[PDB]
Amino acid sequence: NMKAFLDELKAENIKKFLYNFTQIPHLAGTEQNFQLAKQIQSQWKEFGLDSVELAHYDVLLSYPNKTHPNYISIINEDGNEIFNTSLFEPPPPGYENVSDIVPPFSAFSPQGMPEGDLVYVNYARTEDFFKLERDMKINCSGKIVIARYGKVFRGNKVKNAQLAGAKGVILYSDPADYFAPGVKSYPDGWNLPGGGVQRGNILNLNGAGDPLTPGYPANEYAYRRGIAEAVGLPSIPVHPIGYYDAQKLLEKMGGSAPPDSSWRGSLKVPYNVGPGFVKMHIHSTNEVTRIYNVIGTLRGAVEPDRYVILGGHRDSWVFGGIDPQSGAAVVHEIVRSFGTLKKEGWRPRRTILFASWDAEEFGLLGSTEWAEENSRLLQERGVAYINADSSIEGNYTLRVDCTPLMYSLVHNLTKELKSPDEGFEGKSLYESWTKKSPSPEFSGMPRISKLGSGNDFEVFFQRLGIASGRARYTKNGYPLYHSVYETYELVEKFYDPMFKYHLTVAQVRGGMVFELANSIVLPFDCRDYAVVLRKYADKIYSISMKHPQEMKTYSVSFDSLFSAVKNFTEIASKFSERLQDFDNPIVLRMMNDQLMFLERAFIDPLGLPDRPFYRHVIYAPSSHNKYAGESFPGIYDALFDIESKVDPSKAWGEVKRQIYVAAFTVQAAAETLSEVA
Amino acid sequence: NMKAFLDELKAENIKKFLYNFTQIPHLAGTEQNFQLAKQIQSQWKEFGLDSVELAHYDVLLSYPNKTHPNYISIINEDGNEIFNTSLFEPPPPGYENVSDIVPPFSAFSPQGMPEGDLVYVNYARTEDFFKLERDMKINCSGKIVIARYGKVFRGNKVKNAQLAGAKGVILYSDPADYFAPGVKSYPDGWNLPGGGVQRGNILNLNGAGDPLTPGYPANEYAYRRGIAEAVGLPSIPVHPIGYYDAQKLLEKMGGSAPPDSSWRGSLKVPYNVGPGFVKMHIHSTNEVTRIYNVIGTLRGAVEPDRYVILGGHRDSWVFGGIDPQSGAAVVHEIVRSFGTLKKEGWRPRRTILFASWDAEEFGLLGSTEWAEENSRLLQERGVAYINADSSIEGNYTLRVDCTPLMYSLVHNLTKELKSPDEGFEGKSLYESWTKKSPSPEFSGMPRISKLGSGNDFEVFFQRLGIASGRARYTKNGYPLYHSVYETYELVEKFYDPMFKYHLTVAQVRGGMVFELANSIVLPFDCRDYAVVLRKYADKIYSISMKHPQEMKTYSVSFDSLFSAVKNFTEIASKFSERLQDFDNPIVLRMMNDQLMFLERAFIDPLGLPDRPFYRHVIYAPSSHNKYAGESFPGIYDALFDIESKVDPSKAWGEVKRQIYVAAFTVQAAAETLSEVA
Ligand SMILES: *[C@@H]1O[C@H](CO)[C@@H](O[C@@H]2O[C@H](CO)[C@@H](O[C@@H]3O[C@H](CO)[C@@H](O)[C@H](O)[C@@H]3O)[C@H](O)[C@H]2NC(C)=O)[C@H](O)[C@H]1NC(C)=O
Ligand SMILES: *[C@@H]1O[C@H](CO)[C@@H](O[C@@H]2O[C@H](CO)[C@@H](O[C@@H]3O[C@H](CO)[C@@H](O)[C@H](O)[C@@H]3O)[C@H](O)[C@H]2NC(C)=O)[C@H](O)[C@H]1NC(C)=O
Ligand SMILES: *[C@@H]1O[C@H](CO)[C@@H](O[C@@H]2O[C@H](CO)[C@@H](O)[C@H](O)[C@H]2NC(C)=O)[C@H](O)[C@H]1NC(C)=O
Ligand SMILES: *[C@@H]1O[C@H](CO)[C@@H](O[C@@H]2O[C@H](CO)[C@@H](O)[C@H](O)[C@H]2NC(C)=O)[C@H](O)[C@H]1NC(C)=O
Ligand SMILES: *[C@@H]1O[C@H](CO)[C@@H](O[C@@H]2O[C@H](CO)[C@@H](O)[C@H](O)[C@H]2NC(C)=O)[C@H](O)[C@H]1NC(C)=O
Ligand SMILES: *[C@@H]1O[C@H](CO)[C@@H](O[C@@H]2O[C@H](CO)[C@@H](O)[C@H](O)[C@H]2NC(C)=O)[C@H](O)[C@H]1NC(C)=O
Ligand SMILES: *[C@@H]1O[C@H](CO)[C@@H](O)[C@H](O)[C@H]1NC(C)=O
Ligand SMILES: *[C@@H]1O[C@H](CO)[C@@H](O)[C@H](O)[C@H]1NC(C)=O
Ligand SMILES: *[C@@H]1O[C@H](CO)[C@@H](O)[C@H](O)[C@H]1NC(C)=O
Ligand SMILES: *[C@@H]1O[C@H](CO)[C@@H](O)[C@H](O)[C@H]1NC(C)=O
Ligand SMILES: [Ca+2]
Ligand SMILES: [Ca+2]
Ligand SMILES: [Cl-]
Ligand SMILES: [Cl-]
Ligand SMILES: [Zn+2]
Ligand SMILES: [Zn+2]
Ligand SMILES: [Zn+2]
Ligand SMILES: [Zn+2]
Repeated sequence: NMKAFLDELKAENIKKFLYNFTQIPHLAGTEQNFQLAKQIQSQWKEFGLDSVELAHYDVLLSYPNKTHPNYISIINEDGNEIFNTSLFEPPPPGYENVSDIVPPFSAFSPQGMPEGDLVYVNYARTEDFFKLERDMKINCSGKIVIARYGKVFRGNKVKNAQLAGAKGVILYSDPADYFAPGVKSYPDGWNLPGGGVQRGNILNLNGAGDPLTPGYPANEYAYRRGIAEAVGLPSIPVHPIGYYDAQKLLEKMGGSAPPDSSWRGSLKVPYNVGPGFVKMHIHSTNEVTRIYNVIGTLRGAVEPDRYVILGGHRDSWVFGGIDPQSGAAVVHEIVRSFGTLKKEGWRPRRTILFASWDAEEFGLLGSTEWAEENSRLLQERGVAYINADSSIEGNYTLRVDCTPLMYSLVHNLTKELKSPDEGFEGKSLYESWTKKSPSPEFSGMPRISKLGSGNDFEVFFQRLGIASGRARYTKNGYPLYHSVYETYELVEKFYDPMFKYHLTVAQVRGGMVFELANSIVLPFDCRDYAVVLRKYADKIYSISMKHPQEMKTYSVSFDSLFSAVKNFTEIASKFSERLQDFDNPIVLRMMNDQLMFLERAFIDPLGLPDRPFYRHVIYAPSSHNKYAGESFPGIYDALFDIESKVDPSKAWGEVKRQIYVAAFTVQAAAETLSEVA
Repeated sequence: NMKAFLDELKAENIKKFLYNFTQIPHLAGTEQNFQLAKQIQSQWKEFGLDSVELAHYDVLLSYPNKTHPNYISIINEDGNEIFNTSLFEPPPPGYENVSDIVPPFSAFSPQGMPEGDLVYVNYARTEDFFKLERDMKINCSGKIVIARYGKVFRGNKVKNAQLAGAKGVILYSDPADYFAPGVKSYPDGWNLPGGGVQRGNILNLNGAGDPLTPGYPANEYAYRRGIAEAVGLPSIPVHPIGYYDAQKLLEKMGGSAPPDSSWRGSLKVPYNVGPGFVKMHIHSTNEVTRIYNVIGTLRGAVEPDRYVILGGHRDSWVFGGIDPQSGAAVVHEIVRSFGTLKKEGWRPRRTILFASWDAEEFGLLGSTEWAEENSRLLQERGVAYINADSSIEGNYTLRVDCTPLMYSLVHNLTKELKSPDEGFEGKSLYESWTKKSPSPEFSGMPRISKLGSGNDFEVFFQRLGIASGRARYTKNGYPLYHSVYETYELVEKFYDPMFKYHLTVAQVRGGMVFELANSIVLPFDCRDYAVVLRKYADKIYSISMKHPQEMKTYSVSFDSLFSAVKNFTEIASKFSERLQDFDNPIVLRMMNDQLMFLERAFIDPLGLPDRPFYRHVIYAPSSHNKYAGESFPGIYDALFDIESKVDPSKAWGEVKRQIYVAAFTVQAAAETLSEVA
């Protein structure tokens, strides 16, 4: 039983595994990450899994030239290089003989050497570009931003720079965003030093996976596009720097002043938007490189053709002390603990798949390619996907993002768990979590957020429509994210010395997987979807109601969507009444298939407009505001900035079309829960 | 049991129903076709079905103006109208007071009145246009074809006329194709009179359904495209005529002579290709019009969430004596006969749905819109679709088109059936059928053809991947197709006076539905798919091998596809070994779900290139040669006329890409039949 599974999970094992995974870099495509997969594969066999295989793919990765390094430069009238930005970050104490620490870089930047003049675009948001462009008539055709990391995914920032004429992008981490007041820089606290740099890719893949093989696995015989026709590649060069090097670049800045205090950071500098009072040197290659996923299987006893997936990435930028090895060490113990039960002759009712994804930091490629190869199995047999990236990004409370179908599983599960929090000894995890992080949407309940994008759950949820969730410990990003300073020491000393937060996360993830793989009726409550569908309908109605005149002229009705939502509510009601009153494997299967296929019902096979790989009509990143935008993304995007569009009847036509699509889809989902005949 | 079901089917009932359905026209969108649906709905209730509902949709139909009629004209230098083509066909004996016989027309032709000069393009094929264009340097920018009906679907002919610059299309039925030697015209034989005209739509929908709502059901709140953005509408006017009126138009024809005897018909005329030695008058409107499908349900006893569908259209051009009421009368008796068993307390193991589709003659709209609304139910619960259009187009033997998954069901089923043929009394239907129509592909077995397109099975098979078949009696089209002369009398006197062919077809369709709805293991044999996948791979390899040089230069390998096919063969083998050795409802369900989802595995969610609604990678009409082209249509189309392409490496790149897509898909389908964990 469940208590058995949980009591076998130990914090010391997690510590032991974390240390084991974090002593060298495990960058996607390198021999070191191959050896770590081989090790995971042995260990998962030893732990008891029925099978453990490597699944490999040949995907487009990106690396800096080991002999013509990347850097930015200040240049005078006569073309001399005054300031040079750092080539490496200062390694942390005791890691000076680290072999193969890849230097800071923006994965997938084209090579270039553009000269030109700075322009500070704040966070390089849509909002921020509407500030320069719309109000202050600033124009960047030929100019170079400079932008601070934060708020939005970094690929949107480069996309936004592209759209707006820019010819280079410089990315830096400002202390306002990544320097917690009152705590010391690493190694003496958990803050970002001035020499630290956030790595990361700057792709805009919109769920496509490997840029060369959209739709199909990058296997041994795959036909690859040319780099010219590739999906999501930037056209302008990009490089990240720490705040010491950004000081130098930003201090001599002139032109217009900042519009307000929200456009100024905490460096002792004017934060002058420019233009004028820079030369980039990049040099990174793209190359097809083999990646390795590890897939463990624990065959179910009664329903072996029904899959519950616990999955997380293994690849790191450098040591990945938090991101992802704090997740992977939790997955390792969970596997050990399941295999322990298995060894005592137990099996789960459904099959559990365990995955160690590769090349996640390069655009979710391991998970995506694997899903593309097995989409047929996943879509007819996939019960649920629990992600397992970073277990901690803080030590305050639990963060859960999941489909509404899993709200009660998560509420119930955490009432049976002991809080690890200071001043909540004896109290439950439900208790601490809901005291520390209450629901804004009412009432005496914890906040659970929407699943968005940008981790490995993406392909499962947003393309395939498999019910997904994630859980981790969070703050009230985290400063050392994607720098060399992200180490085991960072976690043992400053984040979780007992490893009690790690263990709590393991119990939430492990217990979710347990409940999903073992409970006789799937632990989904479709009435929860009904409740949020109403909220989301109200929300989107409100955004439209900021244009009352246009709604009258073009006859923009939301009646169909509210009608669909009401029907969903009634049918889901009648359906849960039936789920309680019934005995008989076939009736059981049928009702579970209905529960399982419900999330699937929200997938439109045509996808969203210009994003064929985002097929979920309810959730699914907005094309503009990515995780930051709203649900019913098709309607939200049709409405976004609609007052600016040239042909209003055409633009309002498309709002109506998206109302239709959403209403139809909600009604169709509902009807999967009607009696079957 | 089955013999019970079959013995209850009676020929007299079929006769009785056919007469009942054929006394007035039942054109899509008219009150008469509404009343016929209401009647079917009552009767299906009376017969015993658990439910029978109307499902309606508002779709784009097309009608001639009842007061400004359509016609073609010959015109002199001074603009006078010498020859006028007929306004109606001469009604058959006893039907002179037929109310609301719609006159001959080409459904969905735009209105126009173009003047210009004839050009005879034979059957207006791709092949035939390569004759004029490539060899004889004939050029039609501004000219009017004239073309004979035959060989290809009539919409391809108008598409081909469009592509080639033409400004009108005239369609006529030549006696060479529609006049069987030695038999008299209707009413004294079954031949086409000179006054008879083939109606039909000329859409190129490529599976889209309602031209205004591609992807989504045309329901009460649907957003409709503008006619300008509509899918598959022709741009040039089109009108059909009988051969008496075509004589007049073709006799004064000059310019170049016919290239051979395959370009000349059997009218006493030169068959001069033109140009020169005509004015069209059209006038038809398009309008959104309500259609009504009738859906009957016979709830299954053990697996009510698994659907077997028997479906056929009800709408006719005029009386529909063969097309479709000879099908629908068979469906009616089948339903009666199932409901009879039901009334004696029996139920099928799986649910059976019975459908009377509407607006099929207007581009498969009833079936398609219904499938678009219920795609989610169909794709997870759909076992099989048996079509039920025209039961007879001849009286020689059985024609069966079906997925390879149904070969053995059909072989087995016909060995248990009595042949209705002259000189085969006592012998089985398998016996007559295979003597009369042997397999070319070896050996002592009957020919079974590929399912193509152009009837209501299309959306189920080609878009949704639901295993489908059809069966009918055929000749060694049929002359009166889509004319007013297609009557009950045509069938009772000349085609099937006993109604013994009708009854044989009812037993084949009914017994297929019976076996599929009742057998404990689904009656699919996946090894049959393995066999034809090899044939299809060999075939497509051969077409490519006509370009050996280019295969060397661009490294065009079919290794991946043969490898995929071999794996399919091995896995399907191992899978049938398991299907025989096993006991336990859950294991039964699982193995059936594997069998059921196998056809589904051949669906690519991205569709074929520029045809998003044809998603089956194996079958599925070619973009060029439609039912006439080959399997692996994506590869076939990439290769078609490839020597003419401007950029050979780009064109050969796309052949390779389609090899990849096909190989991947075959491998992925196979793997659904591997052990599940
Ligand atoms: C939510 O569920 C209800 C069913 O409880 C759906 O109501 C349906 O609404 C349409 C009108 O929007 C009705 O259409 C009407 O059909 C009659 C013939 O039946 C026709 O003569 C009228 O002109 C009209 O077109 C439909 O029958 C009605 N069904 C009911 C009330 O039982 C509603 O559409 C559902 N919402 C969505 C978004 O699907
Ligand atoms: C049909 O099934 C067979 C399996 O029986 C598939 O064979 C597989 O073929 C590829 C090469 O095309 C092998 O890849 C190799 O992997 C090794 C590591 O395992 C690597 O070091 C090599 O460089 C190479 O990339 C694969 O392992 C092999 N599996 C076998 C023989 O067991 C074949 O691909 C299937 N056909 C299709 C179209 O899927
Ligand atoms: C992480 O732990 C594993 C195993 O617990 C270590 O791998 C083993 O190392 C010993 C000593 O070299 C060998 O006997 C085995 O060959 C290894 N087993 C494997 C690879 O599965 C591994 O070295 C540890 N890593 C670190 C850096 O401490
Ligand atoms: C979470 O727990 C609640 C309360 O225990 C469960 O809801 C009850 O479920 C039982 C068992 O089927 C019913 O008999 C009760 O009537 C339910 N009570 C309420 C308040 O609804 C709920 O099923 C659990 N959710 C899960 C496991 O998904
Ligand atoms: C086809 O058969 C049906 C019923 O067997 C006939 O419909 C019935 O006609 C009688 C006489 O008008 C009425 O009592 C009923 O109202 C009808 N029932 C219905 C519509 O379900 C129908 O008229 C026949 N059609 C023809 C042309 O013979
Ligand atoms: C069609 O009939 C053949 C021959 O009767 C069936 O094949 C046999 O099926 C039985 C029953 O499971 C097996 O024990 C035999 O070994 C099979 N014989 C052969 C020659 O394969 C076949 O299953 C039937 N096909 C259907 C109903 O789909
Ligand atoms: C920056 O790098 C270049 C290339 O090595 C060099 O010429 C230049 O002087 C450098 N600047 C400094 C301060 O070293
Ligand atoms: C861990 O816990 C203490 C308790 O408040 C807190 O002060 C400290 O900020 C936490 N560490 C991190 C990295 O957030
Ligand atoms: C053809 O129809 C037009 C329109 O009614 C008429 O003017 C013309 O003379 C007709 N030709 C004949 C032969 O009646
Ligand atoms: C029906 O049967 C006879 C037998 O050969 C044949 O001569 C006649 O052509 C058939 N009728 C039709 C319409 O094919
Ligand atoms: Ca791919
Ligand atoms: Ca439609
Ligand atoms: Cl996570
Ligand atoms: Cl048919
Ligand atoms: Zn991560
Ligand atoms: Zn990361
Ligand atoms: Zn028909
Ligand atoms: Zn027809």
